[PDB]
Amino acid sequence: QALASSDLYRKQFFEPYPPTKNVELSLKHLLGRATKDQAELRKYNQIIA
Amino acid sequence: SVVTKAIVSADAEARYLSPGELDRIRGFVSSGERRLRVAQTLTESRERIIKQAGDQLFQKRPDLVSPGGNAYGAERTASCLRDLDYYLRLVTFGIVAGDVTPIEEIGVIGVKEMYRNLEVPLPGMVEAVKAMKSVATGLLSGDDSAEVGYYFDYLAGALA
Amino acid sequence: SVVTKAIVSADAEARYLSPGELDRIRGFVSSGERRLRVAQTLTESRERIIKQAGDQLFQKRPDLVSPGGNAYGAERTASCLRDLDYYLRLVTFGIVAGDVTPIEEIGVIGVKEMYRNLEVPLPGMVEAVKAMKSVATGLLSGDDSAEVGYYFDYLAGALA
Amino acid sequence: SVVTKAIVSADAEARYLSPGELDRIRGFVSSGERRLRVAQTLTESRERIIKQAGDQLFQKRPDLVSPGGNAYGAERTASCLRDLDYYLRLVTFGIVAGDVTPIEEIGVIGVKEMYRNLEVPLPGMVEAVKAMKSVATGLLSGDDSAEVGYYFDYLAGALA
Amino acid sequence: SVVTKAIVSADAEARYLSPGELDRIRGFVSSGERRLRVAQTLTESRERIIKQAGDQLFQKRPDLVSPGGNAYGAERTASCLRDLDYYLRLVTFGIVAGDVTPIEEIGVIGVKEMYRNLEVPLPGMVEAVKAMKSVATGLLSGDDSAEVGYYFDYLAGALA
Amino acid sequence: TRLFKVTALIPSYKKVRGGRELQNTYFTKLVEYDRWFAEQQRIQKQGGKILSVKMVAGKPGLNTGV
Amino acid sequence: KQSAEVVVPSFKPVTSPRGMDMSQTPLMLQAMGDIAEAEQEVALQKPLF
Amino acid sequence: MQDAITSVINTYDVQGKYFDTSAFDKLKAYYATGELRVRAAGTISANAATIIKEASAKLFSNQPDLVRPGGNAYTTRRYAACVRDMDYFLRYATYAMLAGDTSILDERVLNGLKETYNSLGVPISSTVQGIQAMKEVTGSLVGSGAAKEMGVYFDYLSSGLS
Amino acid sequence: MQDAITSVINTYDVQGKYFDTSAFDKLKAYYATGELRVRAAGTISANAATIIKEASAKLFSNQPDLVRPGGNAYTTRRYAACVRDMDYFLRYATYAMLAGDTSILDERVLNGLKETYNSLGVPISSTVQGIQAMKEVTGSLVGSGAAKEMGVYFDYLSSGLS
Amino acid sequence: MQDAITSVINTYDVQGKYFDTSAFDKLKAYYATGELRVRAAGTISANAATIIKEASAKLFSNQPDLVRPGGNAYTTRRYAACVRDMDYFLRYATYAMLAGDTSILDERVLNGLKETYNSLGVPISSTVQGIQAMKEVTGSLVGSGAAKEMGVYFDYLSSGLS
Amino acid sequence: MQDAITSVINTYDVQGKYFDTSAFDKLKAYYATGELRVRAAGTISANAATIIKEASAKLFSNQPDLVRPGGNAYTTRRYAACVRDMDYFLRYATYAMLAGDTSILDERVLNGLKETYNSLGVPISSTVQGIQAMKEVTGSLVGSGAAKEMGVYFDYLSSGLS
Amino acid sequence: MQDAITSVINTYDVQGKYFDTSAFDKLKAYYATGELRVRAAGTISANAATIIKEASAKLFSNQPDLVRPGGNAYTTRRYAACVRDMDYFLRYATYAMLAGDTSILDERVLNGLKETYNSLGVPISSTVQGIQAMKEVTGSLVGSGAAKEMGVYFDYLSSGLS
Ligand SMILES: CCC1=C(C)/C(=C/C2=NC(=C\c3[nH]c(/C=C4\NC(=O)[C@H](C)[C@H]4CC)c(C)c3CCC(=O)O)/C(CCC(=O)O)=C2C)NC1=O
Ligand SMILES: CCC1=C(C)/C(=C/C2=NC(=C\c3[nH]c(/C=C4\NC(=O)[C@H](C)[C@H]4CC)c(C)c3CCC(=O)O)/C(CCC(=O)O)=C2C)NC1=O
Ligand SMILES: CCC1=C(C)/C(=C/C2=NC(=C\c3[nH]c(/C=C4\NC(=O)[C@H](C)[C@H]4CC)c(C)c3CCC(=O)O)/C(CCC(=O)O)=C2C)NC1=O
Ligand SMILES: CCC1=C(C)/C(=C/C2=NC(=C\c3[nH]c(/C=C4\NC(=O)[C@H](C)[C@H]4CC)c(C)c3CCC(=O)O)/C(CCC(=O)O)=C2C)NC1=O
Ligand SMILES: CCC1=C(C)/C(=C/C2=NC(=C\c3[nH]c(/C=C4\NC(=O)[C@H](C)[C@H]4CC)c(C)c3CCC(=O)O)/C(CCC(=O)O)=C2C)NC1=O
Ligand SMILES: CCC1=C(C)/C(=C/C2=NC(=C\c3[nH]c(/C=C4\NC(=O)[C@H](C)[C@H]4CC)c(C)c3CCC(=O)O)/C(CCC(=O)O)=C2C)NC1=O
Ligand SMILES: CCC1=C(C)/C(=C/C2=NC(=C\c3[nH]c(/C=C4\NC(=O)[C@H](C)[C@H]4CC)c(C)c3CCC(=O)O)/C(CCC(=O)O)=C2C)NC1=O
Ligand SMILES: CCC1=C(C)/C(=C/C2=NC(=C\c3[nH]c(/C=C4\NC(=O)[C@H](C)[C@H]4CC)c(C)c3CCC(=O)O)/C(CCC(=O)O)=C2C)NC1=O
Ligand SMILES: CCC1=C(C)/C(=C/C2=NC(=C\c3[nH]c(/C=C4\NC(=O)[C@H](C)[C@H]4CC)c(C)c3CCC(=O)O)/C(CCC(=O)O)=C2C)NC1=O
Ligand SMILES: CCC1=C(C)/C(=C/C2=NC(=C\c3[nH]c(/C=C4\NC(=O)[C@H](C)[C@H]4CC)c(C)c3CCC(=O)O)/C(CCC(=O)O)=C2C)NC1=O
Repeated sequence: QALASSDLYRKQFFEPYPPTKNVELSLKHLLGRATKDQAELRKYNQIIA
Repeated sequence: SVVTKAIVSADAEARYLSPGELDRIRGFVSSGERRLRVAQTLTESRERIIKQAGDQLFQKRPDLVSPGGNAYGAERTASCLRDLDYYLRLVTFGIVAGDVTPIEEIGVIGVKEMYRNLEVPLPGMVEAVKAMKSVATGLLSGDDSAEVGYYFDYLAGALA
Repeated sequence: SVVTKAIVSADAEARYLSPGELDRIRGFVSSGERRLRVAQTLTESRERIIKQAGDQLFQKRPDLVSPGGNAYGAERTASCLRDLDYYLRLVTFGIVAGDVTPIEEIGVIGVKEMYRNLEVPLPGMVEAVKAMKSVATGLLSGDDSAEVGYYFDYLAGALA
Repeated sequence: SVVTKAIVSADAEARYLSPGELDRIRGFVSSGERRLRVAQTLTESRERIIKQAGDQLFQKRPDLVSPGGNAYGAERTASCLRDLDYYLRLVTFGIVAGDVTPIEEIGVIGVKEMYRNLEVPLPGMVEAVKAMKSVATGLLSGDDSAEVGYYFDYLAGALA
Repeated sequence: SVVTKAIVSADAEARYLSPGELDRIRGFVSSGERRLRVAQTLTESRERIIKQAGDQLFQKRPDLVSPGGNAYGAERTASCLRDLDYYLRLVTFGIVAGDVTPIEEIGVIGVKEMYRNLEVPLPGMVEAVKAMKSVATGLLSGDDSAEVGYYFDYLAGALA
Repeated sequence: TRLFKVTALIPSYKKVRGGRELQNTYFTKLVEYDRWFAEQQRIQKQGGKILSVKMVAGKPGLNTGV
Repeated sequence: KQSAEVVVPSFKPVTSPRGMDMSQTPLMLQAMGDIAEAEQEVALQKPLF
Repeated sequence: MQDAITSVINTYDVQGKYFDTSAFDKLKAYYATGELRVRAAGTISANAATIIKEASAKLFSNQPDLVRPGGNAYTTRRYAACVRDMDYFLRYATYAMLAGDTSILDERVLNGLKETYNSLGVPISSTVQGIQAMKEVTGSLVGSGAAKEMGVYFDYLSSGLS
Repeated sequence: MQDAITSVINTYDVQGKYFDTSAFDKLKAYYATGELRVRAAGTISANAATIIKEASAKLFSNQPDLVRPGGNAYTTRRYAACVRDMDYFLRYATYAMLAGDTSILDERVLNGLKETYNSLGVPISSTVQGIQAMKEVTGSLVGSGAAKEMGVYFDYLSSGLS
Repeated sequence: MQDAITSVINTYDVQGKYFDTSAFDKLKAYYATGELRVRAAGTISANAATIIKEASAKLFSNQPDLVRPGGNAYTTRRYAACVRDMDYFLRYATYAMLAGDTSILDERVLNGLKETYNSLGVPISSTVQGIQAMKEVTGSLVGSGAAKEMGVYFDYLSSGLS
Repeated sequence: MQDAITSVINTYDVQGKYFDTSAFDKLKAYYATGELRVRAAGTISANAATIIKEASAKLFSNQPDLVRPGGNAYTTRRYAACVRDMDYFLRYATYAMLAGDTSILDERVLNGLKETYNSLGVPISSTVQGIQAMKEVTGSLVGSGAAKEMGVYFDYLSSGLS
Repeated sequence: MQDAITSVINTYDVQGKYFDTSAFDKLKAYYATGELRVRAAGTISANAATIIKEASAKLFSNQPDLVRPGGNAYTTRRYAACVRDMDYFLRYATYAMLAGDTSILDERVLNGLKETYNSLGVPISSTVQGIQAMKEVTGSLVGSGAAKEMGVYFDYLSSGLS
């Protein structure tokens, strides 16, 4: 959690990309899978927004 | 820069810039002209600064320019002064940017790996940067000298 | 404050404060007397500001003091003005702090659920803080009115 | 729908529907006729239900159609009644579906953001759906009125 | 049971139970009386079910009681019948609960490891459970046989 | 406040694992304050018994600095 | 940094297809036949006149 | 957690006995009261915001110092946390009422709430007053029988905090 | 996802229309078929293992190279994954039949299946053959009308894969 | 991302040159516009919710079909998603204006928007019209000087979408 | 963990000494016992499931109430957990014997076993009896000499548990 | 964490009163020394590595047994951990100095430090002497007033350890 919430992670994978890409990248890094369904995309997009 | 750090910090929280962030950017842009003339002073006299810094570095560290030293020879001493010139240009970049960010991406990330691969000793870099600090701060006024000295200190701490 | 924000940003990366962070701390401390005078000015005039702001509030949106409104009644009107007093105190705290963190953590975090639990309309509260902004900036000079209006704008945006 | 929830619940556990869930679906399929009759009763009387609920709403909350109120004006009042008709249609949908799934997907997810962007009070919505509940349960026998009141109560709780 | 699953599903979404979940619980409590009647019927016929089930298992699989078999001897055959009694009690618990959750929690999780350590043949378990199912369904009427046989089918699948 | 020190036992009910799991059942950890509600809810939903929770970093009742 | 494209932009909705109403489905046809019988029974429940 | 049915299942399982007549009597008692419980739970679900708002008004009117400066419920953040706690208490009491057992309150409410409040400095007596306020407000809504049933779990929560 | 009820609801929601006589007729038709659907679903659920056994037996009898060394269903992992996919197809066909709507087949089965199999070298024609064998086994167990209905969902899967 | 100052720095760093007079002229221009940009960003931060309200109202008045049944913004969920997209566009436009560079609109916004919207069936023309609506509202709010500057970024977003 | 060799190395590192005659002597002692240790470890590896079977049979024969209802080993889950724990004890005793040092038992097995068992309700005395039952069974297979060496680590586990 | 300003704000907020003349006096006292604190922090950051080198050399010259075999700082690992701890102490003391308040020290350093060092076997007294060496080097390097200021927080760390 502390690595994934660090400013280095944000520079690498949050800032360079759109929020949809952010969802799929963070899901890859932290859950081991791509974004699962539309409901998941909506949930994480709303939180990012 | 200051603006980019403020924007990315605000974007990390999905918010607009706070009154403090806007005040910080306002103070930065209000100080743009003194920053630009400090960059003028450092750029217009870069050759003299590099020459004097090289003299001080090689007098405090004769081993570098002795046979067996990393900077021994004509071409290796030229490469030494070229690295000093790089870092002086980077300090000017950081001064105009208002933060050590351009210094950080162009010359700090991976610098330890680079200088280990090249077999350039890092204490030598620290001494060279301190010498170039003293030479460059001798050219500026106190208010500007402290500000540029903070950039040279950041560089030295990164090399240390 | 600005100091706390700089320190936590530095601490997250296990580093010292960068020249930019130290520069912003200098900008903060050098501005301390001016923002402190502003905070005093808002402090002595708090009763007058609250009463004018409440009058403007009720004039602009009368449903609150109309039947079926949240502020209908005398004690509810006193509580209405008490909330404005709270927020003006928090605005003074934000001014001396140099950032909106005291406001955020005393009166902004959880405010939506609180006023939802109280059936207090957030558009009405935004009108309240805009009336407070107009009144308070009326008693200040333009340079001070700008910074105070920035904090009131932050509060208005956060409330709704 | 009842079948949709049963299938989704079974899918989440990667299993076939158990005899309990199949019996639940069997009961829902049995009561489908009663559900359709109730839905037709509410559909045939939609104009009366909307008119009476709008009335009761505006006697119980005069501020909504009072100056400064969201429903002020004939056009805004027509929009109010149009929203009431949307929600009555969704209630009939949820009656035939056997659950509040159509109601939630069409009229409850993101309704707070929509009404905030519209400046519409949520206590007003709750009072309006309570008015519709009273009117619509008045049109039905006790057994059917209870099951319609369940959907109306869910709507009121989701708006509140 | 069904109530516990509805509660944990609602709590997973941090919500109250929907009218659909409440209707599901209503159907469950409606079926409760027939469920207790079925469980009472199987509880009354303890010794019969155990006796015919054991006899069919031992005639269908003589190796289990023969020399070298796992159930050879009076005490080992007694332990066999004791395990059958355990599983019949678990099936009664499942009948009252409306689901196979009590069977799952008491006699299915880690059963293969237990019978590996005990050197109990799993196909012998499956055949004993099938014999119990046959006897129990026979002693029941046409309606009760389906729901009782569902639990025995689940148990045999768990062993197989 | 900013820090809870939580000692919790999380038993196992779903299955018996080949892994040792002495690591994960009885543990003590440091959970930062605005994570504690979610963490406690998850621990309760897994079936565990929270043995103790303590203040370590911050001061209870503080308004600012949270 | 191999690609900046979004692998999962969104999921195409499956709410409505084009055609294949499934009202011609044979057991749907049987149900539509049976509802006619139910309506006829209701009709004969009325007085003969 | 365990409901009433799973409770009797576990109790008869621990002695390894089949269901006696008394067990089926207990199960009949639960299934008889289930429909009243479903009305009670639906009613409470419909009015959760109303119940919490009335109970919080009562608690902060009887104890005005809680939300005045210096009180535990003085800030938007701490007030919001307080009303969140009451919302959770009410919803979990509704759960325990539907289940017919106070177990879910042990596993998912009282499981570390005591010492969490203790380390936080949340006053126990005031939280008990809030639980009692929810109790009265909810009973006046759900009627006499569902009121007694809900009150049982409310006093379970109070005594768990006490 | 969608079922028949939700499909009628959506087609009358896009038009902003209350239910007409036609919509009530469609809902009546589905409510009439519900009993047959639940019967077929229970039969298939009781017999899923039998169906998978028989269908995989025909598939591997006709395509023996799939289980000879080097074939796509040759290892215990790949055989297990093959019969697991067959179980998936049976389960989602049963879901679809119970819903009366093939939307679940596109949403939860056919989406990306073709290039899943192409990226794994799973033969798609042999998977379609397995699905047809499964349809033939299921039809014998569920009866003629249920067989015709179940064939629709099996054929939807086969056509989506092809 | 990248701002005007960082753009100049990178341009000169690739060339490996100290700053010439042209670079200092560009930096002077940005420093001169900085006060206007800060004032505009403060105004937009103060009135963002308002801006979204009038922009959405104008867009749904010009195209009422979007929020009536059958329109893409017709439901509570899709209306809220529409407003959320408009909030993205406004906030990232304000970021780009304050930066003086359209890069952040490239990384955080325009990358993959067409694909998402064509996957969802979101009408790109209507989204462009909503962006224009925000452009009039924001330009009227910020004033004569800042309206021209913010138009650059709004039209950049529109051209990226169309 | 540390073995005998690493233990000697650490005791010489703490005092900063090169190896003298005594260190080489202790090393030679370990390499003398090495063949016996390897043979015993292989024998136990071949016979682990057996040794567990007789150990559990002895534990449950001597204490039958553990597996009847009310005992802590009464369920398939709890019986499986009991034999799993016994298998862990045997495996780690074999590791310790092969290493020749008891640090692995404290580092892996015994670190937090008291808290876990007491919080779960596992009876310590019965588990110690199971350790002794396992030791007695293992001694019969390993051989007379290796039996005492393995018993050393079994009593270490028991006393750590006791 | 709390600085001087947030500490004053917190006191007046828990009292629920506007700032008094003494509050403005403390705020003036803080703003007056802010430039001195910023200079001291920049000087310390410029010389942090040098300070740690001289302080560690002084510590291991006054106590050579710490890095000789058998000492808690004898290995590359434990020597690295020692100098890293000194780095932490220096950086956090600088943080506390710049904040003007010691709350970050007990919030992020002192909490649990003594128990951790005792469990590890780290000598508390030697750590205190390392802090004193850092204090002397830093105080000689910054200047008299900054020396006193940094010494306040160094003494706070020393008193928290011992
Ligand atoms: C803008 C960021 C950047 C930097 C800083 C940089 C440094 C750099 N220095 C180099 C060589 C060198 N650099 C030095 C300088 C060292 N000698 C003394 O010891 C001093 C301590 C010290 C300089 C003050 C020397 C002597 C060489 C020649 C090494 C060799 O050829 O083996 C090289 C290898 C290419 C060449 O020989 O020209 C690089 C890339 N490159 C970059 O892209
Ligand atoms: C409530 C859930 C539960 C179950 C099911 C359970 C099974 C169980 N069966 C046991 C023994 C046994 N069980 C059997 C039964 C087998 N013999 C033949 O192979 C048949 C195929 C089969 C019977 C149908 C036998 C023969 C033993 C004696 C094992 C031995 O002494 O080696 C034991 C060892 C303890 C004892 O004997 O009391 C357990 C724990 N325990 C539980 O807590
Ligand atoms: C590799 C080092 C290691 C070990 C050995 C270990 C033991 C261990 N045993 C456990 C439970 C258990 N352990 C037992 C065994 C006892 N019950 C009977 O009384 C017997 C006398 C006795 C065994 C001889 C039982 C029955 C449970 C289940 C307790 C429960 O229901 O929660 C648990 C809790 C989680 C789980 O059930 O898997 C652990 C962690 N943990 C470790 O990290
Ligand atoms: C420092 C952070 C903080 C704030 C801001 C705060 C406000 C606050 N206002 C309250 C009541 C109230 N507040 C209002 C004010 C509303 N009336 C109109 O609608 C207006 C839109 C609006 C005022 C501009 C009213 C009418 C009440 C009484 C509500 C009731 O009794 O039901 C209450 C409930 C208890 C009480 O009576 O004091 C709180 C906690 N508390 C805090 O700890
Ligand atoms: C699901 C069961 C559950 C509950 C109920 C629960 C309560 C809970 N309340 C908390 C804080 C709090 N709780 C309260 C509530 C109290 N203040 C008032 O005086 C009242 C008397 C009283 C409520 C009626 C307050 C004020 C806080 C903030 C404490 C602080 O930050 O200092 C926290 C700290 C972490 C956080 O807020 O994110 C928890 C975990 N946790 C759970 O897992
Ligand atoms: C490389 C890993 C691998 C294995 C092991 C494997 C086993 C395997 N055995 C099969 C059939 C079979 N396997 C057996 C063997 C059983 N008969 C008796 O019961 C014995 C207990 C037991 C053998 C000792 C039999 C009799 C069949 C024929 C089934 C039938 O004709 O219905 C099949 C069906 C397809 C075919 O026959 O070509 C497979 C895939 N496949 C693999 O890819
Ligand atoms: C099917 C789901 C759905 C709903 C419910 C929905 C409601 C909705 N109501 C709207 C306007 C409105 N809605 C209302 C109704 C409110 N005013 C009063 O205060 C009452 C408390 C309350 C009604 C009981 C009013 C007054 C307006 C006009 C607002 C304006 O023009 O600014 C709008 C803006 C566009 C338009 O007028 O068509 C929407 C989208 N849209 C949907 O897609
Ligand atoms: C910052 C870069 C970025 C953006 C902007 C972005 C937008 C975005 N819009 C979405 C859906 C949507 N977007 C809209 C808005 C459109 N439909 C209306 O008709 C309008 C014409 C128009 C807005 C003015 C709507 C209605 C949806 C819902 C589509 C659906 O779920 O069916 C979604 C899918 C997740 C969700 O529904 O919450 C995303 C990710 N994503 C990003 O990473
Ligand atoms: C067992 C693991 C371990 C090691 C290795 C270790 C090395 C070590 N060497 C030290 C000093 C030193 N180490 C060296 C060695 C260097 N001189 C030349 O540059 C060479 C390239 C190089 C050796 C070949 C020197 C000269 C000093 C003295 C520096 C001083 O005190 O100012 C010190 C600090 C104080 C002291 O011990 O005198 C340590 C801890 N300590 C350990 O606990
Ligand atoms: C941010 C604040 C912070 C502090 C201060 C801190 C102290 C700290 N020092 C540690 C180890 C250590 N610390 C020291 C240093 C001590 N022993 C020497 O003799 C000296 C006398 C003295 C230092 C002057 C040593 C030698 C160890 C290694 C312990 C061991 O491995 O046995 C550890 C154990 C974890 C690890 O080694 O990675 C902690 C937690 N941790 C923190 O998060």
